[PDB]
Amino acid sequence: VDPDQTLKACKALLAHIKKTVAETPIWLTLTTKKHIHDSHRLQPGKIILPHPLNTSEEISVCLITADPQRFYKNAVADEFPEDLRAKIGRVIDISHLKAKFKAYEAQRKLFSEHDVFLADTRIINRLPKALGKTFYKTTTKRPIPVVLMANANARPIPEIVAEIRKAIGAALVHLSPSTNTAIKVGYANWEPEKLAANIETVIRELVERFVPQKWQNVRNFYVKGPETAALPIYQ
Amino acid sequence: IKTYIPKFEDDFDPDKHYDPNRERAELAKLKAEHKRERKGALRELRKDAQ
Amino acid sequence: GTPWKIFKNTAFIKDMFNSSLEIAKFEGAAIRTVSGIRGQIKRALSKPE
Amino acid sequence: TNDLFAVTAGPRVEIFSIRKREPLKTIGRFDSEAHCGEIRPDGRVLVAGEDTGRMQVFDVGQGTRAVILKTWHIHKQPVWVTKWSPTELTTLMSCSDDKTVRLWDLPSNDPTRLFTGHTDYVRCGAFMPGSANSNLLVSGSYDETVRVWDARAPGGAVMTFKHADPIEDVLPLPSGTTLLAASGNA
Amino acid sequence: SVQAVQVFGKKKNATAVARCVQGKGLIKVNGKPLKLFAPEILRAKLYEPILILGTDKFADVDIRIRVAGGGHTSQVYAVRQAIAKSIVAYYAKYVDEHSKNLLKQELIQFDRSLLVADPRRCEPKK
Amino acid sequence: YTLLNSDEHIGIMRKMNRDISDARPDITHQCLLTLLDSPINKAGKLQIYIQTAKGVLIEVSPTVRIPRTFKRFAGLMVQLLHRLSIKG
Amino acid sequence: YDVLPKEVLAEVGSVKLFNRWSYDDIEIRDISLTDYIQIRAPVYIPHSAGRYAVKRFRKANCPIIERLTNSLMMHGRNNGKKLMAVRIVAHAFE
Amino acid sequence: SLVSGEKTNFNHILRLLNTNVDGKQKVVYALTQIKGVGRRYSNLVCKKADVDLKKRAGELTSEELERLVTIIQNPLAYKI
RNA sequence: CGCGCGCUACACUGACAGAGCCAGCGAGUACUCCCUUGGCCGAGAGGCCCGGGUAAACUCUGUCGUGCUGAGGAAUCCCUAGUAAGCGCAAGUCAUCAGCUUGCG
Repeated sequence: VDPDQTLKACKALLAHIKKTVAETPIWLTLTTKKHIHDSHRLQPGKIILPHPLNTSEEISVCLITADPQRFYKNAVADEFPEDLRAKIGRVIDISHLKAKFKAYEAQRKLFSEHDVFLADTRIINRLPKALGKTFYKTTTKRPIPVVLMANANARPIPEIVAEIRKAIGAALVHLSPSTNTAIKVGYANWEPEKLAANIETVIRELVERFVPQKWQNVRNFYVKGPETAALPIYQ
Repeated sequence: IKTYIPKFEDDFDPDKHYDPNRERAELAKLKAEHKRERKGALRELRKDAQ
Repeated sequence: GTPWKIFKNTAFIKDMFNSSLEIAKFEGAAIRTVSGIRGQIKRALSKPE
Repeated sequence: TNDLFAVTAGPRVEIFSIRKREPLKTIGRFDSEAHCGEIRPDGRVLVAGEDTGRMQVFDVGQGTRAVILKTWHIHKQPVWVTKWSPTELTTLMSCSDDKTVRLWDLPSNDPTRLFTGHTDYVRCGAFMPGSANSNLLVSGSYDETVRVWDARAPGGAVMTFKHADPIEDVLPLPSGTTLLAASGNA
Repeated sequence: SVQAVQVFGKKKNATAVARCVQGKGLIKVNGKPLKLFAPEILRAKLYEPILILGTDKFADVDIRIRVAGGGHTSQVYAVRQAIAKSIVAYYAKYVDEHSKNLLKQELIQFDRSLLVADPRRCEPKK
Repeated sequence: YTLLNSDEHIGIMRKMNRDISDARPDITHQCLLTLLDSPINKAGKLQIYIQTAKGVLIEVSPTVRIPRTFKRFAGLMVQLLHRLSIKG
Repeated sequence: YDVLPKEVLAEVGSVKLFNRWSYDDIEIRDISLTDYIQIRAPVYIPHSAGRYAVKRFRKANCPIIERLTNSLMMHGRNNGKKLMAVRIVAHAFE
Repeated sequence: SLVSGEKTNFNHILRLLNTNVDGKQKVVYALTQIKGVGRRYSNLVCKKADVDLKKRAGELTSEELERLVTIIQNPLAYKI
């Protein structure tokens, strides 16, 4: 697959969107040809983008840890003041989440409060039934994996902050048992060269990491906007 | 003492709502008459069913 | 029609009538399942018309 | 033994710790000023008189506690000092801006005794420490007078000393016999 | 071979097992200490049997309590009943009956509900 | 809807033969006018209640200035007796 | 000590209300109310689950701070709450 | 007999953009008094201008007062 | 249109942020809140993907301070111990009951 087709298609698509003011996400729709069965392939992943997805001007992260919440809150009070303490408004363990936040109004207030979410890989299995469907199933604001894994068994704190810096702007990947998925690459206010770079590295990482029996199982990637038509890419 | 003026309607009756805006008063009157007619229709239909 | 919420016996049934006037006409009627379960229309439901 | 001392500056007092020397609590309930932040010999209760004339007495714990016990608004003109009695726990004194010093008791809503006789601002005063000097009060004014009163007879001053300068500070000596009046350049 | 006494305690729906063995003097409720498990004002309800009997009686025993059910108040009353009945039953079995009778007399003179749970039946004025 | 006075209901109460002198709201009106214009009300040391024959007990705020005319006063008193309050 | 904090182990000597206030020297000034103001059996906190409303004059035996607490929980929104009332009594006595 | 009362005149009514009445309350409770300004909005204004929440209104210099009157005109020029 | 019976709103018994800690009844291969803008694979009917509309309470610690941000008249009725009152959780049993009913703590 050559990226010149992606560049001409995404330029035509931005012209199609235009002809604040845009503020629409652009994604590519993955199709595969065989059903997906492995529950370890059904795990949500992240793809680190070369141009990060988030603006990081005023957005607030929420960080969901597992075992002692006081240890992780003291690490947040310890480590890094420039980028991290302005963003990390809450550190919630999964026990405190399942305790305090079971109500529809409470999880609606949390979803309206915070801007983007991060969780640990031992918790995102638990999270679609801890956090509500109005948090999880509806929109893109849903937790991204951050590997806080080696008194809690935790990775060392500079690697923790490096992982959170990598994972704030990363692109979330959900897989589904069906054969069609879609994955966001950016917005419509961006430049199409950056868009085509994001689509290229997402194609590389999506196939060669997540879709099993990789380029055998691949089907068409159709670049799409919110309400527009889809443009081909590797039929 | 800073005295104040008692707000009251001169020709008072309990049988009439008081509202400045005729649009809002008329919309509330139409909603009340629609509820009354719907309840009367449901009562007549239920007695005919029994 | 189609069931909407199903309790032990009383089920709420959705895609059959259009208004509470029509339900009040067909109050007490012998409703039936495809399976063979008999039943009776009891009361119109307020919030979904 | 305790680890509390209070410094008032502007519209708030700030109870400091002795060991840590940090501002342990900052109390800014006052409307306008706070002219002496004086805590009781028990060490749980702070009195402070404002610039609007009220004095507020409020409990502080070891931590962040500012629960208001009583408020008096009888002076109606500023109160510059308000001091606890060194022996009794509920008796306190007040030198206000007008002409008056006066004795209060904490349960009552009335000043228990009133002492007049000064002709200018009275702004410094203390009780007299001693076994024999149970109820004597000294206060100096801005009228260049130090007066010491018996609290048993609320007439005039028992003794009066006239200086040459506006009298800024007063302290008795712990033997109870002698007294230092700080007035001007001497 | 080991000296061990298991005693139950009861309130509305809050029940407490207290196992009392020969020990150094600790009291644990749900694996946490007795000075931790309660609301902050009902710890004086928990410390009632210890302060009645004195600490010299509890110097030799180790009590482990589990509680389930009820609310905070019912669980606190169940814990204090399990504590009092537990030390009385240990002194029944493993030291003298005169000490058992002295402990029972002091606890009954303070409050009978430390030993005998009185359920609230329904019998109003018939 | 108007208060029961001796102005226009003199025929009704004289026909039904029950104490034409009793139904007088003008006493309450002139006395409440007196008390609201008095300087002890303007200083603020006056508090005024009305008890009617029906058992109705009305507190009148000192901060009110009543209608000085009996027609507006009767309409205001009817609205008070039916809505249990008069907002400013 | 079994498990006791320092304030309780300090005032381990006698029965003290809220672990701070003694019942030793308390004199009821009126002769008529010595029967009905019950300070004879001391209590630690007023929260005592006692059936003091079974029959007549049984409320003449419950301690007077429990009466003060149970009458503090008196309006429409303070009805069930007893820890609020014993906390109000503790703060008021301090 | 000469101590500087350069700060003791602070409990007076200050004037601002729209309201002519803004006395001493605090620094964030004084911002609520201006119409259209909220209780959660007033804390965002103070963290940009390096003014402390501990101070009152009237404890600010003639430079520090006007810094909150520019930033109340344009909330977009300072990032939000 | 009238009448009550429930439900809701109406501020010191306050709001915000934290920390900690408590139930009982409940398991029929059975349960799902709508309807839609687009696109995938669909000769056609559909299935997908992405958008739009185990408690409450309680306890402890801090941050701010009465600010359309106002607890119900005459009457009339009911109520004496786990009773009045507050609170949530669950079920929906051939009659009644989802605008709610009945349990349970």
